[PDB]
Amino acid sequence: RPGDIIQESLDELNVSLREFARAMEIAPSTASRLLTGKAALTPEMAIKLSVVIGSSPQMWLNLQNAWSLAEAEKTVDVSRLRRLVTQ
Ligand SMILES: [Mg+2]
Repeated sequence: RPGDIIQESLDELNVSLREFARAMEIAPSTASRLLTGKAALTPEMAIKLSVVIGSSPQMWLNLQNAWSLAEAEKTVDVSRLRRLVTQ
């Protein structure tokens, strides 16, 4: 999903993929992988997005985490895990 928000921000600016990659100082293919979600949004990328597009690094990272946590939540055996008690 983070890639969707990035592309939506770019559409509003009328900025193309190549112009985005150029400003981000990344290769075109890396930019595409980021926008399509084929490449996770790392801390360095979060920092770059904050400067180049806007908002804070955490905002971008949280979009990533929200998507990752949403996916992993149903794959974890939370049903059998228990809260630790004071020993
Ligand atoms: Mg690159």
